[PDB]
Amino acid sequence: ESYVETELIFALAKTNRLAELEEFINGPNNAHIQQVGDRCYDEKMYDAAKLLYNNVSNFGRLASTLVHLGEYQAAVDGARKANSTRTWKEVCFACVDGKEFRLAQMCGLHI
Amino acid sequence: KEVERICRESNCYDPERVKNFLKEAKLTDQLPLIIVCDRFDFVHDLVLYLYRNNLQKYIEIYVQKVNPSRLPVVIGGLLDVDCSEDVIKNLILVVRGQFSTDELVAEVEKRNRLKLLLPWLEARIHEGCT
Repeated sequence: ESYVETELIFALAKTNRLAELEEFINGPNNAHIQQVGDRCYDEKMYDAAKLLYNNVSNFGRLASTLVHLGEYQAAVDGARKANSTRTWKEVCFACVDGKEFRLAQMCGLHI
Repeated sequence: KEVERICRESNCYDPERVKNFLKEAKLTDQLPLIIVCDRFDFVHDLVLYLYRNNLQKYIEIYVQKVNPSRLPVVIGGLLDVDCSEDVIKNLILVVRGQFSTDELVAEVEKRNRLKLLLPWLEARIHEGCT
């Protein structure tokens, strides 16, 4: 049953049982990421939806969830392919209105 | 000859549990899915998954001969599933059925990369129109 898979992996996130969950993904999950792949970062139980959006290749969403996750190096590493201006312009105007010049001018490669 | 026969014909299933079945019906020559899945439009996810396992021409030939009409939308799916370009280019270059450059430009502008379509560019700008 797909639903029991979805809720199971969501609970594995709930009980933060990471490695086992991820190696399970090597099994034919047929589950619903972007539903539970959403539910994780929705619960903000971060560092978990990361692996999900990776192994199911959830570009833009994986990058945004990386940013929200506290991940920023790998976030830009994926966004350079994604090129979604979202976090770019976020940091950009945050520093511009703040009259700053480091983070905005660093991430400004996507303008 | 029998099975996807009714998949074209009959439409009284749950085509979603059905399509679910398809997904789970590992039978290695599926093209009723190319019919009913898009009959109820699970097609981004569909083709997504497809190439994910793999996809070569099957939706392509479906939208080729079965139905050129869904070209633009599947085109959008293609670039949302983030894939290559020369195939649909040739598709436009090869005889196309029903299609407007005015939706192609909008979709690819959403995609931001209109770069090549010189055949259909000729089609558009030679109407009094890039």
